[PDB]
Amino acid sequence: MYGLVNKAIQDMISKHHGEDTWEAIKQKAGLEDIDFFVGMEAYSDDVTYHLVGAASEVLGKPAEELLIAFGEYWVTYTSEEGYGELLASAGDSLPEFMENLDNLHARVGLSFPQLRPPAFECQHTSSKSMELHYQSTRAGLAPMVLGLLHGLGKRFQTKVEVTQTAFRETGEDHDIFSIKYE
Amino acid sequence: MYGLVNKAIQDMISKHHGEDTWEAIKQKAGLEDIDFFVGMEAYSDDVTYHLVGAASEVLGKPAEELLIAFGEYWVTYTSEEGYGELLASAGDSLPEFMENLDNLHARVGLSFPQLRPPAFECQHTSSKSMELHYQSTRAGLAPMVLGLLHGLGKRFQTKVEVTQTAFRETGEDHDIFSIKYE
Ligand code: HEM
Ligand code: HEM
Repeated sequence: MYGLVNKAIQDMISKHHGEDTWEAIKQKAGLEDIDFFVGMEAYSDDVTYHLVGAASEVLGKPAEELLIAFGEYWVTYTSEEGYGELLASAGDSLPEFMENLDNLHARVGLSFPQLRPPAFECQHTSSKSMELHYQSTRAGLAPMVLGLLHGLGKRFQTKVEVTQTAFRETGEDHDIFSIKYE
Repeated sequence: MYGLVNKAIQDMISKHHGEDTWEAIKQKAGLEDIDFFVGMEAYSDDVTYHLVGAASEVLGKPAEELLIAFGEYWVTYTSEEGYGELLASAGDSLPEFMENLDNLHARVGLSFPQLRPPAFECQHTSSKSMELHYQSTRAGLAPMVLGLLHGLGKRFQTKVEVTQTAFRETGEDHDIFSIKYE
């Protein structure tokens, strides 16, 4: 993925557990060569998955748990490293936000013009709840979507209850979630 | 499950959408031959599954969204229908309360001779985080655990974020939840 993402992980790790750690992880994930990530340059997803795996081992935490925290972080990190106005333009409620998210990523993608955004379709089951459809060219990131989702809860002082009901990894067509919100 | 599980479902639906809706929902579950649920009486689990499945059709929500709801509602309903004090006795805080859960359901089991209760194990990540291990003889109730915890959050004036990191029905040994709390 574009190196913003890996910068993102490096800085979450760095803020939380120090630099020492980041570097072991960066070494473990087999990436010591690279001296910094280039925010607007593209990488092989490999780079991102190995980072996550290293992080797990060094930190002794489930990969899934790091994805979840990473999803939460990103929401704050984007609003702060040059995308806060774009974020805000995507709306000021969670449901509105989730409808604008493909357009959000579309705006982004005309700058990062090699972007492989995900797709998100909402089916509202009420004014407090929906089925969310997560469609992706990649595997493994559902847990990120949950962190992401709780992060947007914070941003909007909204309380979000989230549960996966369908699973790409098992060969189903895409990930689906049921979401209850304040 | 024991009848009060079912009275509680009935109660919720009825309070939230009236008795015609509820009647309808009963009929659809193929339980017209039942004028009332007997709280302290053991029913086949089918009754409960059927009722949820039937209530998904009639309200146009997924089961899983209802289970989240039911999970929330259970917490209030029990404090009002004869288990207020057993609840208090379980603790003044969420972590504490979950730690006590196997102990609470044991106490319930005195009274409920053939109870088949869940088993909850807590690993404490931090003063404000836990891994919840949820183990069960039954399938499909993880969404409820999620609702349950939100109700507990409400009870103890505590904001909570629950993320399920592992899933009994893709073949994993048991549901594991990552949790973060005030
Ligand atoms: C300022 C806000 C955002 C920016 C700049 C942004 C940008 C990006 C970028 C650059 C990627 C990597 C795609 C690639 O390299 O091909 C990505 C992936 C992703 N973004 Fe965002 N994004 C933002 C907000 C969000 C939000 C709020 C969500 C909420 C769910 C989200 C969900 C995702 C997901 C799930 C992926 C994974 C890629 C995949 O599934 O294929 N993004 N985003
Ligand atoms: C006064 C409080 C509570 C009472 C009296 C109670 C009682 C029961 C009863 C009677 C059942 C049905 C079991 C059976 O029929 O064999 C049950 C199931 C369950 N209870 Fe509780 N419970 C209480 C609080 C909680 C809380 C706070 C949770 C939080 C997560 C919880 C989680 C569960 C779960 C997950 C089941 C599902 C059954 C299964 O997985 O096999 N309970 N409980």
